[PDB]
Amino acid sequence: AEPGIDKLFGMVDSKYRLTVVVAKRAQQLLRHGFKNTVLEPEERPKMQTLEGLFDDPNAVTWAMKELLTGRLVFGENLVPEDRLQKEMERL
Amino acid sequence: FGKRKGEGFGVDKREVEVLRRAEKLGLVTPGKTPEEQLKELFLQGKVVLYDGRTGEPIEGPIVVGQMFIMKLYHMVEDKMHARSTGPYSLITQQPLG
Amino acid sequence: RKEKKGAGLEFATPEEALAAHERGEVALNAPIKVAGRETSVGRLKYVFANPDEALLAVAHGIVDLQDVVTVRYMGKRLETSPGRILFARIVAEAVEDEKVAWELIQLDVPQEK
Amino acid sequence: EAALRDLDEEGVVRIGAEVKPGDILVGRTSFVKDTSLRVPPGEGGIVVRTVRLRRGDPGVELKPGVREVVRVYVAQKRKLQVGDKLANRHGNKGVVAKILPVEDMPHLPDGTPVDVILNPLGV
Amino acid sequence: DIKDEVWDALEEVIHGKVVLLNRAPTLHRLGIQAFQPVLVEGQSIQLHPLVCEAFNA
Amino acid sequence: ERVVRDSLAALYAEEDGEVAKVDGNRIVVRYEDGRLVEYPLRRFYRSNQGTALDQRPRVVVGQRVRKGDLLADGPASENGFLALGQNVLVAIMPFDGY
Amino acid sequence: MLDSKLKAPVFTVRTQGREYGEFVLEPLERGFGVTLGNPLRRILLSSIPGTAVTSVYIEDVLHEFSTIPGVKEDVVEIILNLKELVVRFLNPSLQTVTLLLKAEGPKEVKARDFLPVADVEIMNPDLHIATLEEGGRLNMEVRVDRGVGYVPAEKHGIKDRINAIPVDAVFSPVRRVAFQVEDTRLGQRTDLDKLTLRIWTDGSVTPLEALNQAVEILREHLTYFSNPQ
Amino acid sequence: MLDSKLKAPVFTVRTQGREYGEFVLEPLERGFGVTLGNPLRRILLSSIPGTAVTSVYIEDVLHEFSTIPGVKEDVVEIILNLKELVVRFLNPSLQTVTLLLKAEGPKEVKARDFLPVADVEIMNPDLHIATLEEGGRLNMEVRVDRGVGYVPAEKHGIKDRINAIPVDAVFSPVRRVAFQVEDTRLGQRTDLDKLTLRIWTDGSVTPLEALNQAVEILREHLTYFSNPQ
RNA sequence: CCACAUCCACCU
Repeated sequence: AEPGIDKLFGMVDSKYRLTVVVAKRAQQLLRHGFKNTVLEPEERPKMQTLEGLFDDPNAVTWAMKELLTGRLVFGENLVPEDRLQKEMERL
Repeated sequence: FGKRKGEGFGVDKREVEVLRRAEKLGLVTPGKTPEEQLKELFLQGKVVLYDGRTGEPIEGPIVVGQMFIMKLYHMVEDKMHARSTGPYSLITQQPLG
Repeated sequence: RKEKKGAGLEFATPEEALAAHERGEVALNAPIKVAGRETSVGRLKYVFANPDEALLAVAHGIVDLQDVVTVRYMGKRLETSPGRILFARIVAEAVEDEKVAWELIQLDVPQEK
Repeated sequence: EAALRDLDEEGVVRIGAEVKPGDILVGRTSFVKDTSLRVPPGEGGIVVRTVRLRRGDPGVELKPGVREVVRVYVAQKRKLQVGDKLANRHGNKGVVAKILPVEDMPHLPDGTPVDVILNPLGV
Repeated sequence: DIKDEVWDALEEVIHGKVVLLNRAPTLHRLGIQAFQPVLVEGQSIQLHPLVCEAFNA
Repeated sequence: ERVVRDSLAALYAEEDGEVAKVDGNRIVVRYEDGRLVEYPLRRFYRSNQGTALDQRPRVVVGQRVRKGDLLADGPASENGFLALGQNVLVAIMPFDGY
Repeated sequence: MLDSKLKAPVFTVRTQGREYGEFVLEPLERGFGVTLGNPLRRILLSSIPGTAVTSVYIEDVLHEFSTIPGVKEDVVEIILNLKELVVRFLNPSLQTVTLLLKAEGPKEVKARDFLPVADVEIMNPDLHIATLEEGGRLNMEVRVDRGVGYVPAEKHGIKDRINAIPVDAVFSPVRRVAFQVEDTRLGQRTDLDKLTLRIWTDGSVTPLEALNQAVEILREHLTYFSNPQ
Repeated sequence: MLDSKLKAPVFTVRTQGREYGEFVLEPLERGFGVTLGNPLRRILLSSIPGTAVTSVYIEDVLHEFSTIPGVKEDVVEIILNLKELVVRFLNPSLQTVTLLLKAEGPKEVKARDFLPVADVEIMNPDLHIATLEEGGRLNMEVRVDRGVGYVPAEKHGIKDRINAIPVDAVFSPVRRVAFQVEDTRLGQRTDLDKLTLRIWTDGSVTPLEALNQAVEILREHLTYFSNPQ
């Protein structure tokens, strides 16, 4: 499978919410680019033939490994949505 | 086995252990020499086989023979109808080529 | 596997019967998987300190995987077959911990579906 | 024009020329625009025969509105592989799953190895 | 025009991607299953034996 | 043999005689009456389903033949016998997982 | 050299011609009969280089599904018969040879009809090739190459002529190998192994040379463990 | 060249102490992974030299299935606990070593409690042999030889004293070995082999040393075909 | 261009 699906299910009330969180994190990682990650310093995905898993081979694994750590928060309404949603599309 | 003995060969040790294991399985009557034990095993249609990858014989006798095997009609069915972009229909735009 | 009992199965009482039945197994008096009263001569002849020793002896063709034998597991002496011990080890290595793997299996019966 | 080498004669590909998918078979020009028969994606073999029927009918009849037609026969030598399926006269269907080398297959006490291995559980 | 670099690029593309395998009669929910593709040489699709019962295949 | 004979796919000698010429595409046979007849062969004929129909010569130049004797093989005949498949050494045992 | 060489196999050979040869290796300590027989058999059946027909050109035909007038056999049958041809190279440096064959008239064209070459021998001159009835001309060239293993016709893709047709190659001189381990008795130890391996080859390579090549390949592969990192 | 020479299979080593070793050979040509795995595994499991406790004699023991007063463990438990004792000789000259054990009083008796011997060493001093409840009379001795493979106690019957009891001998230092060949892939073709080999050893010799000895034995046995007769 | 009709097959 993928690293720690059991604790990923444990830290969320429903699997569908986990899917929404991981996919939204992946979309952010794409459209921002991979700069705003919380796993930059040492713990990063390791590619086989080179270190190609530095930049962008597959972002779902990035989002999952990023959510495995405790630097992420998710909720129904945690931040004023209007400002960030208007800054999401107009930049 | 006459052809086998023509060159001056007896019974392999692997065959000996296979025969004793089959004796424990009741395939061959006990108290008999490997000659007639292997003959009785041949009567069953089973002969000793060697793995080939490891060299050790396959535990227990293996049934082998000649079979008439034929290749069936082989049309595009196996061919991969894998497309990414192709023709679309007129009424609806669902793609069919 | 069990085949046949050909001699006096009485073994619990006589402490001198061990040598007599070992001699009987030396001849064709009793098979290794004999249906004795308490124990078969296979359990008497071979005792293994660790499962590794039992599997190594199997690799040498001395005993088959379908042979009753006494093996000293992590905490107990079990009269089982090297095949069952190997299956238990397979389960114990597939998962990390071995105590949980030991407690979630039943090594006293054939592995039916 | 580089791929025109196989198209030897006037419009028809030469006999005995191997053709891969995407290669020209018959060159037809419409009103000029290139509408030529090519080998469809997939597989192609060896051209063996070509037949041409024109309006100069000896005894042939054609669909009205069609001035001529050309048919090309391409032959290939299919060999047994994983995709194919084999069966016996007793209904034991099967699909080839792996082609093992000669060295690692089960063999008799003699040097002769077995050719095919069948799963007993289907019996 | 196929080249080994093209195959390496294709392997790099599908490192994390998954594909949905389906059997023609989809009787229950397990008739659609996601898998991690592995490039193989041949014409047939290699299927794990343990899912031979989830599909009726 | 009955299947290959009744299905008009092979060639048989209509009368006692001796074969005159044998080629890859025709066979000229002179019968006992002195009449010689040429039998052509559909060397590589595409079938309805896309297979190949072949008549392979099975006689040699100057070979005596009997009435109804085989002359050329059918598409799937070895020697006047229905042969569609192969005879192979089969072992009935389970391999690894293949 | 007694407990480790005399209670260890002496090596005897019993070969007839260059087609069949037994090698007896006696005695072995218990368990080493298979340990030596199996890898040797696998290498002999797997990676013994040899020679096989690579390409065929016919002066008349233009594809492999045609026929030559005056010839009983089809082009496919000619190719199939040519697959069984075994050619022995007398010069180790020689790689590719092109044999020529001219045939006319009512002739049963066998393998002996090929034009002689300086360092090429035909080990099966009696191999049937074709049958010419009358007025039939068979002008052919066969390009034979030295290789290893089995290669499909399209994989190598040898094209010296436009009309040449590639053929499959079976570069294995070894027809088959069968090793058997038997029980032999010594004074100190009653149960010892005697490993006798029988090799049937096609005559291109004598079994002794095939065994030497297999041993050398196995040794050079074992050398690959010498350098760790 | 990456076809055969530049792909001199990388031999990666992963040693977790002196007990566990993984060796990966990659990449290897088709069919050679098994051809290298089987002989090496057989050599490791059969012919690696080592030492084991051949026999034991205790003063008050008359039968092997009796109970010793003053010790809760029976004779069977004592010999089974003695089975896993690993001892290394310091020089090649040693063939047999007799090691005695004096023990009394309510104390745990372990391998370290054995009387020191100058020319032998014990890799597991803390191996708990037995327990004494109250003044247990523990007068024991063990004879240890050097050998190869696994020797059942029945057939060898090595004896020092009249009442001495044979012990099954496990001479092979390696506990077990497991080789897996899995289909790796190169840039252009897939039909290659990756050979992983996992070795678990008692601790007398590191897995690298055992593998080197195995390949050396295989090479020296291969060198036996040089001289024919 | 692939529409529809008819027929023959393959996998459940």
